[PDB]
Amino acid sequence: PALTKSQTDRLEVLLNPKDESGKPFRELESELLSRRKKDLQQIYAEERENYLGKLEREITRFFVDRGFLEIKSPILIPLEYIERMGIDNDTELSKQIFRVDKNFCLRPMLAPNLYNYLRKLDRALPDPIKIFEIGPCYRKESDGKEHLEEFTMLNFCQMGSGCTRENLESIITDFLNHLGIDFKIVGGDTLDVMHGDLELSSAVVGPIPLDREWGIDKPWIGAGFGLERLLKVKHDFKNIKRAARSGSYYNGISTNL
Amino acid sequence: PALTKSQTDRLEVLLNPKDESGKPFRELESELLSRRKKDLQQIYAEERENYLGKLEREITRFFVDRGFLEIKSPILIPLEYIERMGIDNDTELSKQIFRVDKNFCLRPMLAPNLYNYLRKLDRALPDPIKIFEIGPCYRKESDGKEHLEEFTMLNFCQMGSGCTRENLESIITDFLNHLGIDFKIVGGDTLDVMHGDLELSSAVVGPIPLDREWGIDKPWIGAGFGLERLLKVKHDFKNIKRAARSGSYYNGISTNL
Ligand SMILES: Nc1ncnc2c1ncn2[C@@H]1O[C@H](COP(=O)(O)OP(=O)(O)NP(=O)(O)O)[C@@H](O)[C@H]1O
Ligand SMILES: Nc1ncnc2c1ncn2[C@@H]1O[C@H](COP(=O)(O)OP(=O)(O)NP(=O)(O)O)[C@@H](O)[C@H]1O
Ligand SMILES: CC(C)(C)OC(=O)NCCCC[C@H](N)C(=O)O
Ligand SMILES: CC(C)(C)OC(=O)NCCCC[C@H](N)C(=O)O
Ligand SMILES: [Mg+2]
Ligand SMILES: [Mg+2]
Ligand SMILES: [Mg+2]
Ligand SMILES: [Mg+2]
Repeated sequence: PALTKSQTDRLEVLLNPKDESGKPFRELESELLSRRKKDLQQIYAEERENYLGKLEREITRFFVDRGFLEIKSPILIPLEYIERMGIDNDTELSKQIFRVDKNFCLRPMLAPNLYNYLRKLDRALPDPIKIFEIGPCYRKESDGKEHLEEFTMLNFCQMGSGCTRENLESIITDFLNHLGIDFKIVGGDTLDVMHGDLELSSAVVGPIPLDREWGIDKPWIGAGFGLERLLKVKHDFKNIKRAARSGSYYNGISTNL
Repeated sequence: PALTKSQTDRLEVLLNPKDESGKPFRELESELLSRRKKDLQQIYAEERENYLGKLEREITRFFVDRGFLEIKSPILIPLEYIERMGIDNDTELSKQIFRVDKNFCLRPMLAPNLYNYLRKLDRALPDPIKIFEIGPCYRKESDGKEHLEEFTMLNFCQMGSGCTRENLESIITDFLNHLGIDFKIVGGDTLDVMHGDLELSSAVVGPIPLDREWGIDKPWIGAGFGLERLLKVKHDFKNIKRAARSGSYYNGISTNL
């Protein structure tokens, strides 16, 4: 008669935001099953593009058109970069690092590599230097509703001329308005782009003391966004896992049919 | 008078395939330096796209237009997948795995995830099932002229109808001809796509015994290509490192100016 918690969980997996009690579990499940196969079949026939990939390409076109240089840096970076990022056994991050071998780890952020690119490009390109990168990042997490251990990050930044908070907020605003994501900006000067109680991004207006360790000596602005969180808001997924790289979902549809 | 080996190495770093002795090192280096800044400045003004990223997008459009489903699976996979891929302490791969924690490792290939997608999608999509994925892979290597420890792989495959060697070679041929890469196909049936003595890809025509461990029971074809190797051939880089994710090069130009 009444659906068990476990049965409800299974139904929620097959449930899509677009869908609209009483009937038995087997009926409800068969209904949802035929629907997802249908959605999957539609993707396969018409678009065939992966949400995460499609988003990355959409973000790339956005910044490339706005004068930012597309960067693809190593995902596997030296542990030494962590220490130099000011990540000591005093911050939360220190306990979220996935170590590899004895000298490396999985980048928990894009900052270090972008820092290097800013210093190096400054010697070859005209002010201001504008770069961005979209790629995998890794952190050990306790949560699983707004956090993934393997997520995708977007970090763009400008160094030199025009690096003001107003300009930064202008970029943030044009970006999210372009993607159709509702947000509110709240807040070296630091800002947080929020959607409800979900943190979409953290932005900072430099210069900041840490800049010196990386050979940076000019003002700059920048923000980092989690692609899965943007996907979560846009497609209204209730759980961040439906947007993550995985073998359990495809464009938010359960592959366990 | 004569350039030292070390000076030659430095010049080669700044050297591009398009360029055309006697003069002193400082002169030669200053000449090359102004040239690279120029190239970099041109990229920044006109295109702004990263080679590796641009290639991925070009590969994606290719297969998407040809009916293949774009997949983005986890880069950090379970070690159990390695064992199930038939990778024992009998093969070379067993010694090339980058372990993470006690139960995970960095995917040294895309096979396991794609295997799962084939089994699952088979229950929802019409035959044949066509999928592909482009993403980072990791292997410990002794070489550094044709091997990277962090490289990018493309693996496409079709399961069900039309899975013949002829069709496989046809896909391979249209693909490389599209990218403008010279090659020769040589060779469960297995093929190697070569460029000189450089292995561009390994393709296999199933079914193969390993299929059973993953719940696969239909014929299939597929090939895996290294994106950095394709870039190496296309842009004529002498060293694979100029195409790799890095902080030392950008679209093959040295960032150490
Ligand atoms: N574990 C994660 N899973 C998914 N996205 C993440 C994760 N960690 C960070 N992000 C995204 O990356 C953005 C910038 O990173 P960062 O500012 O370090 O996040 P945080 O401050 O760790 N956020 P949070 O853990 O939710 O309090 C965050 O605002 C998120 O959009
Ligand atoms: N270490 C690497 N660096 C760059 N590309 C690689 C690397 N390993 C494999 N690839 C690419 O991935 C393709 C398919 O993988 P695989 O067939 O396992 O390579 P392999 O057989 O290990 N090739 P090789 O190591 O040169 O003899 C190879 O043909 C290369 O194009
Ligand atoms: C200075 C630092 C590391 C905080 O930020 C950068 O160097 N670059 C981009 C910053 C993006 C905001 C925030 N640092 C993030 O992790 O997303
Ligand atoms: C069966 C197996 C694992 C060898 O291949 C696949 O399951 N899928 C794609 C194969 C691509 C060729 C080769 N396996 C490679 O690693 O590129
Ligand atoms: Mg956190
Ligand atoms: Mg934050
Ligand atoms: Mg090998
Ligand atoms: Mg091979």
